[PDB]
Amino acid sequence: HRSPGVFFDSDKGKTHSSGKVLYNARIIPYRGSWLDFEFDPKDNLYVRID
DNA sequence: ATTTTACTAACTGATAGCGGAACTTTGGGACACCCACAGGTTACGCGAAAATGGC
Repeated sequence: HRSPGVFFDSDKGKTHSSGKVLYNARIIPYRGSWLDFEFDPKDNLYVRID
């Protein structure tokens, strides 16, 4: 399985019309909710809980 | 004279009905005081079409 912790990933420039490689960080625990920090194609940082 | 058969009456079993008591079944009640919930979740991805938002 995927180890608990924090993982930094990217969409590899395959979501938005241009390249604009979008970066995200996911905190995944053993038990509990998930935390997501993502960049939008406007260079703003957004948070998602679960 | 004897043997086979048709007729009849009695026995017996099935069955519908009833009695009645036990058994299952339904509805009501309980007066210290108690006063807003979960409840797991998700590492999908893609294309369309439908609903929102921007000025």
